[PDB]
Amino acid sequence: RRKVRLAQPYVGVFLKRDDSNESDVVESLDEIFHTGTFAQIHEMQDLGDKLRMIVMGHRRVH
Amino acid sequence: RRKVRLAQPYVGVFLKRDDSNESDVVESLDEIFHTGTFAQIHEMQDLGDKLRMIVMGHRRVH
Repeated sequence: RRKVRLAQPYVGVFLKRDDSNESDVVESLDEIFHTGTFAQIHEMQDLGDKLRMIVMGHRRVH
Repeated sequence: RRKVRLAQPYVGVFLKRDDSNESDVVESLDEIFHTGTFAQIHEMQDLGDKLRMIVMGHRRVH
C-alpha cells in the first residue's frame, strides 16, 4: 500500500538460501541471496487472499 | 512502459500523410499531419500481442 503513492511502482524479487526460516528472514538479511531481479508491478488482484502479487523476472542484478 | 511512471498518463495520436512509409516515420517528422488528438490511456490488455493499446480522440489540437 505504501508504494501505491510512490511514483515508481516496482517490486524486487530475491532468492533465499538453504534452510529457509521465516524468523531468520525477519532477523538476519543474510539468508536472501545477493542475486535479485527488479520488476514492475502489474496489478493487485487479492481474489482469495489479501496478497496475490505478480512478479516476473525483468531486470536481474547481483 | 516509460510513461507509466509519469504522473499524467496520456497519449497523442496524429494522422499520417498519404503514401505511408514506416521508415519515413522514424526518419522524417514532417510526414505526420500537424493536426492531432491527445487523450488518456485507459488500461493495458496485451492479451495476445505485446502491444494492444486503446486510443481515444478526446482533445483535438492543430
